[PDB]
Amino acid sequence: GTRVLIVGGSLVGLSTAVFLAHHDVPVTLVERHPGTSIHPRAVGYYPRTAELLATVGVEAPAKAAASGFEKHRTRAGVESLAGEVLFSKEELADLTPSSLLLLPQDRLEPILRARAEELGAELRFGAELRSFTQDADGVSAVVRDADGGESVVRADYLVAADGPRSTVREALGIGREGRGVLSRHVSIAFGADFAAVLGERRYSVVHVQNDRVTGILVHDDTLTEGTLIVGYDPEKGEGLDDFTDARCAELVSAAIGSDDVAVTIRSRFPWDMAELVADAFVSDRVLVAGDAAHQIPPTGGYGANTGIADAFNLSWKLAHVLAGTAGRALLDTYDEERRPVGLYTARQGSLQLAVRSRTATEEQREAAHDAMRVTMGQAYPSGAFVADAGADPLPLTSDPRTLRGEPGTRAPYVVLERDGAPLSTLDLFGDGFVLLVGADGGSWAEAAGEAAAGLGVGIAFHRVAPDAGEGRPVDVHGRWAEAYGVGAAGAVLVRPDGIVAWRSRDGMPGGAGGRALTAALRTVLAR
Ligand SMILES: Cc1cc2nc3c(=O)[nH]c(=O)nc-3n(C[C@H](O)[C@H](O)[C@H](O)COP(=O)(O)OP(=O)(O)OC[C@H]3O[C@@H](n4cnc5c(N)ncnc54)[C@H](O)[C@@H]3O)c2cc1C
Ligand SMILES: COc1cc(=O)c2c(=O)c3c(c(=O)c=2c1=O)=C(O)[C@]1(O)c2c(cc4cc(C)oc(=O)c4c2O)CC[C@]1(O)C=3O
Repeated sequence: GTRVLIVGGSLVGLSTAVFLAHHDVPVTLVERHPGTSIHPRAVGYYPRTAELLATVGVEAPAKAAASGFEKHRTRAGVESLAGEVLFSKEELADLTPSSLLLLPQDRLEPILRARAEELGAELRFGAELRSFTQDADGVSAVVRDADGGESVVRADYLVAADGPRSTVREALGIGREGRGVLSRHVSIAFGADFAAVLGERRYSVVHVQNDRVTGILVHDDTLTEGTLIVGYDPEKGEGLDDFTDARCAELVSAAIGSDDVAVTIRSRFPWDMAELVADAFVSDRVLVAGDAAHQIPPTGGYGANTGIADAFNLSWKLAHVLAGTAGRALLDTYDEERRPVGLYTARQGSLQLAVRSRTATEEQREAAHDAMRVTMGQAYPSGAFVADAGADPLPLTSDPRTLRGEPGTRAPYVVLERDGAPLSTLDLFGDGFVLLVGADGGSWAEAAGEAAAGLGVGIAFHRVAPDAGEGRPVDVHGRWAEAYGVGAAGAVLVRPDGIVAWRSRDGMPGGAGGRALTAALRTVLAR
C-alpha cells in the first residue's frame, strides 16, 4: 500500500513528502505532534532553496506568505519591548530568478503540508514511530496513533526526518562527529497583542536583556503570535522541565515589559545550537535527512536550507529505485553527495556563529563563505553523475557565478522565451531527466529517444537556440552554450534535482550520441 515512510512532519519530512509525491511515490509520513509547530524556527530560505520549492509550486505561495514579514526590517536590543531600546539597525538577477524568502517555518510548513496532501501523500499527525526493523525486502515500523493504538507500517524505505535526537539514527548505530552542543535553549511560543506595545515599530528580531530574562524575541506579520528563545545553563542544574507554563508566562511577560498585555503560552520546545553530523546518511533501507543528519549552528539558517536540499536529492532517487529504472546503489549517492555538504555546511554554521558572536580568528573569517556559495555553489565530490575527462574537478563550493554546468553542479540559470512568455532552464528541470542541447545539436533528440527507450526512463529533450520556433525555448541573449560549458553542437543531461549528470562539449556523429548518453545515464542510474 505505502512505499516510502517518512518520520517527522517538520520541514524536511514534509519537503520529502512533497518531493516523493511530486514523483508519484506513495508516501506515508508520521509526526508524533498533532500538527506542524507554531514556532518560527528557521526564517530565511535562500534562492537555491526557493528554486527547489519552485519545482513543486511552493515558491509562489511562500513568497506571498512572506510579504507580510518583508516590512519587519529592524533588528534591536532592548530591556523589554515596552521598555528602553539599547540599539536598533535596518543573489541578483544574472544568477537566480529567486530571492531570499523571509518566511518562518510555521508558515512554510503548512504550505508544504497542503502541497503534499494535493499530490496524494498520506500525512498521519499525532502518530509516533516507536521502533522499526529492516530486512532485504523493506522496513517494518511500529506506529502508535493519538488514541494510543499501535500498527506495523510496511515500506520499501524509511526516511528519518525525526530531528536532532533522531531515535532512528540512534537505533541504526550511526554515530556523529562535530564540535557538539554549544548552548541549550527553549523556544516559548505565545499569543499577545504586539500592536499595543509595538505601535508603528516592526522588528525582524529583538534581543531582550533585563534582570529577569535574556533571550531572542520574534513577532509574526499579524502582531498576534510571538516567540521567546531563552538559554538555560546545565552547569547551574537548570533543565527543560524548569520551563513550566508559570515560568514561561513570567519570562514572556518580562520580555514584553507591560503587565497590561495578556499573554497565552501555546507551547515550549527545547532547541540546541550544535555542530553534530551523522557518520552515514544511508543505512541499507534507512535514509537520514535534516537535523537527524546535521545539526548546524543557526547563524545563517543553513540547517533548514541544507535539509530541504537533502529531501530534494534523495526524493527522485527513491522514485527511480522504486520504479526499477535505477539500481539500489543510486541511493548510496545521497550519502556521497549530501554528507560532505552536510559536514561542510555545519562547519560553515560554526564559522558564522563565531563571526556573529565577534569571537572569530582572521582564519575563521577567511574560511567563512557567502551564503550563496554555501547553498548554490555545490560541486558534489562524487555521486550520480559522470565527470568531464581532463577538466580539473571543482571544490565542494565555489562562487555560483563561476559554475558553467560541470557535472555534480546546479545546471545554470539561462533566461529563455516560449511564444513571447518568459522562462528559464530551471522551469525545464524538476520532473524527470532533461537533455538540453545547443543550436547545432538537433541530432541529440534521437540520442535522447534511444537512451529513454533503451533504459525505460523519460528524457525531456529541449534544444536551446537563439531564434524563435513556436513553442520552442528561445535563447534570448545567446548565453546557453557558454553558461553550460559546451559548444552549440553539445548536450547537457540534467537530473530531476537540476544537478548536471553528464555532458558532451561537442556533437556526436550518428549513433555515438545515443550510445554515449545511454552509458552516461546507465552509470548515473546504477545500471
Ligand atoms: C524550538 C526550535 C527552534 C529552532 N530555531 C531555529 C532557529 O532559530 N534557527 C535555525 O536555523 N534553526 C532553528 N531550528 C531548527 C530547524 O527547525 C531545523 O533545522 C529544520 O526544521 C530541519 O529539521 P528537520 O525538519 O529535519 O527536523 P526537526 O525540525 O527537528 O523536526 C523533527 C520532527 O520529527 C518528529 N519526530 C521525532 N521523533 C518522532 C517519532 N518517533 N515519530 C514521529 N515523529 C517524530 C518531531 O516531533 C519533529 O516534528 C529550531 C528548531 C526547534 C525545534
Ligand atoms: C552572539 O550573537 C548571536 C548568537 C546567536 O546564537 C544568534 C542566533 O542564534 C539567532 C539570531 C541572532 O541574531 C544570534 C546572535 O546575534 C537571529 O538573528 C535569528 O537568525 C533570526 C530569528 C528570527 C528572524 C525573523 C525574521 C523575519 O527575520 C530575521 O532576520 C530573523 C533572524 O535572523 C530567530 C533567531 C535566529 O534564527 C537565531 O537563531
